[PDB]
Amino acid sequence: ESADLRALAKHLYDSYIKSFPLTKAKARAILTGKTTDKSPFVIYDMNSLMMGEDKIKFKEVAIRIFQGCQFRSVEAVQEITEYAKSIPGFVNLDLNDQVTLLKYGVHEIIYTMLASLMNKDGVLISEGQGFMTREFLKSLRKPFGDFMEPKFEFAVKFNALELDDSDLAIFIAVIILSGDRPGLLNVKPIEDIQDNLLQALELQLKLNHPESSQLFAKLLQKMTDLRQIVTEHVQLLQVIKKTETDMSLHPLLQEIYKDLY
Amino acid sequence: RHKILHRLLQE
Ligand SMILES: COc1cc(O)c2c(c1C(=O)NCc1cc(CCCC(=O)O)cc3ccccc13)OC1=CC(O)=C(C(C)=O)C(=O)[C@]12C
Repeated sequence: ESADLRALAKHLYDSYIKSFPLTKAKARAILTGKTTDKSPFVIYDMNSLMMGEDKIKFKEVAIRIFQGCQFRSVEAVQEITEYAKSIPGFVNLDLNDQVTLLKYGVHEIIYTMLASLMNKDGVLISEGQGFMTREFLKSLRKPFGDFMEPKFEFAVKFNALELDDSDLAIFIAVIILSGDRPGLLNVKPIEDIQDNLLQALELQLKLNHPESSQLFAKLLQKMTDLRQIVTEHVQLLQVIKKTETDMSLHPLLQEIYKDLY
Repeated sequence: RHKILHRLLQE
């Protein structure tokens, strides 16, 4: 029944709204000026960064920004975990599998959602109260510059797909419910849940994007792209935590990364 | 391990 599939899409959309404060729609309203609110403070260099500390925040610059990125990631992992628990069937899974699904899925989700807050010139930060330029971020002394730029590369391509928050809610749920994550104990219930989510996604894209018949197939590909970009991200992280003497990695990130074979 | 993720999940 399609009605069941549409009600599921709607349920996920409503949960998505409750879990993620700054949506792509709200992100775009800010980036376009549609909102009469105070525009976001623009951080384009070391100087502007210093000036906007009190507007984005409620050691050298490179490490300073890397640290900030970790804090956002920690916060996103909590929001993503909350959204995951709202996915029908998720909390009824074995606890150990819930953790595994999160361990391997959160960062692919972070990459996906970061796209909603970016354009070719920069990324919205601090719930849209700040905007840091891509040029400033990629100029950061290596290996930090190369740490940032990859997210933007993905976003520019992903954004060309023109998904909205409604499409994203299901896309994200499908990713979280991947039954091929290393170490899963009860794969069948996960795959059953994902197969239904996939049908919901396919219907969603067919109704919401009638003019783009290839969107479903392209998103399935993005899912595989995200794993590759994640592996590279993890590797890129390994080098930083062992070459940068003063690199405290947040406890949550350590947990996630530890033994991510 | 994953004590934090466990906490968040049963939260
Ligand atoms: C340029 O990014 C940021 C710069 C930045 O200055 C900050 C960011 C981000 C931010 O939103 N981070 C998102 C983000 C996260 C990761 C993941 C890296 C860590 C990991 O998950 O392994 C990679 C990215 C690449 C490009 C753009 C944004 C990326 O979010 C922040 C959180 C804080 O609590 C801060 C504080 C209190 O100092 C910051 O200082 C903020 C305001």
